[PDB]
Amino acid sequence: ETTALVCDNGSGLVKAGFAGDDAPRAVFPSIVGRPRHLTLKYPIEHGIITNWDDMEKIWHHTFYNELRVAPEEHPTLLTEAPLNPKANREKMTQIMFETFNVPAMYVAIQAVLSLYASGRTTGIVLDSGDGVTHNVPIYEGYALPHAIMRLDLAGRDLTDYLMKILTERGYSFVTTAEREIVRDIKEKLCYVALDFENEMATAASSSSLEKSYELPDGQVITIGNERFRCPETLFQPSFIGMESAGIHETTYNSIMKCDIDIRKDLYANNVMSGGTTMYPGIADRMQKEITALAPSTMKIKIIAPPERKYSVWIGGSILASLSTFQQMWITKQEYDEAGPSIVHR
Amino acid sequence: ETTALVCDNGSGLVKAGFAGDDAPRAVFPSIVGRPRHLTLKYPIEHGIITNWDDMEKIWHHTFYNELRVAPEEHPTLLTEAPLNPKANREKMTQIMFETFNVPAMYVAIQAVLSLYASGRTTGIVLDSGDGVTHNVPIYEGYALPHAIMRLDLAGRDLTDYLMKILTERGYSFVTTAEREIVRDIKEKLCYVALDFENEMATAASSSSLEKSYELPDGQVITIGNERFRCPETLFQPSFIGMESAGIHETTYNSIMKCDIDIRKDLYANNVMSGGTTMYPGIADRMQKEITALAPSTMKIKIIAPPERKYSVWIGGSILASLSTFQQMWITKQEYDEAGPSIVHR
Ligand SMILES: Nc1ncnc2c1ncn2[C@@H]1O[C@H](COP(=O)(O)OP(=O)(O)NP(=O)(O)O)[C@@H](O)[C@H]1O
Ligand SMILES: Nc1ncnc2c1ncn2[C@@H]1O[C@H](COP(=O)(O)OP(=O)(O)NP(=O)(O)O)[C@@H](O)[C@H]1O
Ligand SMILES: C/C1=C/C(=O)O[C@@H]2C[C@@H](CC[C@H](C)/C=C\C=C\CC1)O[C@@](O)([C@@H]1CSC(=O)N1)C2
Ligand SMILES: C/C1=C/C(=O)O[C@@H]2C[C@@H](CC[C@H](C)/C=C\C=C\CC1)O[C@@](O)([C@@H]1CSC(=O)N1)C2
Ligand SMILES: [Ca+2]
Ligand SMILES: [Ca+2]
Ligand SMILES: [Ca+2]
Ligand SMILES: [Ca+2]
Repeated sequence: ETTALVCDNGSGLVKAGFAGDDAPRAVFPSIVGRPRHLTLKYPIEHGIITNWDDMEKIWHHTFYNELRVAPEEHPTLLTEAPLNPKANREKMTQIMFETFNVPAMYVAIQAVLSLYASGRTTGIVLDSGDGVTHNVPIYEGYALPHAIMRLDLAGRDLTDYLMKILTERGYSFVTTAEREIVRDIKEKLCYVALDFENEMATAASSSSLEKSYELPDGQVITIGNERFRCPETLFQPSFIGMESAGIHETTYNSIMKCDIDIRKDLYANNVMSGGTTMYPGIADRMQKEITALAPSTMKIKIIAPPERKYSVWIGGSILASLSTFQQMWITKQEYDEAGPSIVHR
Repeated sequence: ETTALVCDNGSGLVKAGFAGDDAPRAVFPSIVGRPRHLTLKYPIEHGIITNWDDMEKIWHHTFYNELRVAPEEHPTLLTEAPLNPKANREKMTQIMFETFNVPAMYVAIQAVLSLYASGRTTGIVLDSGDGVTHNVPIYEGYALPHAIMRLDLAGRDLTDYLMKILTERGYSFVTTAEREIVRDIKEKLCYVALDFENEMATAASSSSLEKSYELPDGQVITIGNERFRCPETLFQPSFIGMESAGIHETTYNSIMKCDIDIRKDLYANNVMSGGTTMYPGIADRMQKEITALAPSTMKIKIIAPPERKYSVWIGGSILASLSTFQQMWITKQEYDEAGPSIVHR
């Protein structure tokens, strides 16, 4: 009766802890600091692990520094982005079994876990983090891969934009340290307008939408239409020069690519996952926009769990603990025996 | 548990004492007197040791005459000017280990120690003494060498100028003894004008800025705009026929040569070191001038420690005593073993 580990590796944050817990004990940056003779590196670009040696370092820091546990004494549940290439998943397995000597392991799809966290086996998930946005449709637990929509625009991109659009008010946020200041602003004051034009007009004509922000040094600053113009990019990505359709449109597209029988259920089950879905008013805006694109008689529902910055991790805590999941693990025996081509079944 | 020595060799003064002390016990002229059959020699020109046999004499006078200690019984911390040539540093090491038989030693950068004395690991230092003026930017303890600005104009040059500009009032300061009298005037009455033209006008139209000076022989003399015209040379070196940009401009230039990420911090951390930064009102003038050249939204701060004539020495007292510095010493064993090429790492 040993304890299972759940480690959710995202582009910005690593979320880690023990299965069965309500929340992860460790939440820290997915970064590997390097010198010029910091110079940070984000090992995971757009939800995909791009540098493996750096990634080994984060896992090493997860077990020994953060969780303070022995890797070979706990079965480990890792998480991956939707449509992660085969070879990527095999490499994770190779590293855990050989370099960390884990007794058992399994790699789960992030969007699916989020759904599970909402108590659902079927629905369409909007998972938008720091590095990538996905629309993942799911039926009876299985993610339909031909219907998944990806969008390389998330929190970091929204932070970069807000830095830009604060410069036109006269402020000067350009450094990496100053960027973390803007990220805080984004997380504290930004919201999604129910109707952009109206909202731009309310900002143009009055000061009712202005808020004060106390900087580290003690000075206070004012921000206006930026509050909703920043997260608006989600609905209109051409603000930052991207022709990609908005999140609401890709949600519609994700649903239309699916079998007709399941769409009614998908529409009825729009779960939101990830930190970039935490903007106040994002739930009302998605309802509105989804209604416009859909047929008139469709019942639309957008589920937005309050703890949705950690829905994935939670999904894995719940899964790792389930009785029906224990059979699906990969023992070190199975791996050494069967090999990398066993993590597909 | 033997006591460590700290010896700061400057162009004008030698500052020496035991690590852990608040202030150095010995402060004396960096001069070697010679005859015509005095004729003084300053062994250190512009912060660089130029005559080694004379320099041996000052170190001999430091240990035996001034500090009254045995060189081979104390690890010795020497100081050097920014961008001191490799070969210069190797020669210091050779002399301490072979001629003074020191058990351990280390050579530190003056501007960096000053910073440490202010309780900072990062910032931009204005170190202006009797022979040289440097702008030294520093990040996480390391002095960025490509961003250091040098300026061969300090206290002695300001003293030579004041002797010149007192002649146009009718006084006759020309001899070496009389020069030390002018240096005293410079140190007692000179200040830096917040605005030169205004100040020249206040001197032209009234006598509110005049001060009396009691000479050695008992007679009193009056000095006016010279009080601020002398130190003004720092901000406008073309007063003494030098095309070099002023201290405020080189401070700006030193910052712009650095990586963009660190400039905000550099501006926020302008520490002043050396006797030529002791002019009353030099802190207000640097704030003013630095603001004009910088962007409008930049927070500028000029730190001016009251004990800043001995900031370097103090920096070394603090460093020599640190726990993390003990590993960085150079034992006589290491030197005799490894050789001169070990003092670079
Ligand atoms: N209240 C908030 N409002 C808006 N954005 C937020 C809020 N809280 C967190 N974020 C953003 O959420 C992002 C991190 O969330 P997370 O879902 O953990 O991303 P990730 O998993 O690290 N990377 P990815 O693989 O793209 O999910 C950052 O861009 C945060 O700034
Ligand atoms: N109150 C003062 N006002 C102006 N100048 C001063 C004052 N006190 C000392 N000085 C000058 O400070 C200089 C000596 O300071 P110091 O920083 O010890 O120079 P140094 O280290 O001997 N030579 P360097 O290697 O150039 O620093 C002399 O030119 C003094 O006249
Ligand atoms: C509370 C918090 C949340 C977070 O998500 O940080 C992550 C990680 C962070 C790493 C680089 C910074 C300097 C190091 C320190 C961080 C502490 C964690 C900060 O880079 C992000 O900020 C990026 C860049 S700017 C943005 O919008 N996303 C996301
Ligand atoms: C209190 C004091 C401070 C000092 O800094 O002296 C140093 C050393 C001094 C050496 C020559 C004189 C005669 C010898 C005696 C000195 C006693 C120390 C005098 O030559 C300076 O004066 C030069 C020349 S004139 C000037 O402006 N810098 C700087
Ligand atoms: Ca994620
Ligand atoms: Ca568009
Ligand atoms: Ca000096
Ligand atoms: Ca000039």
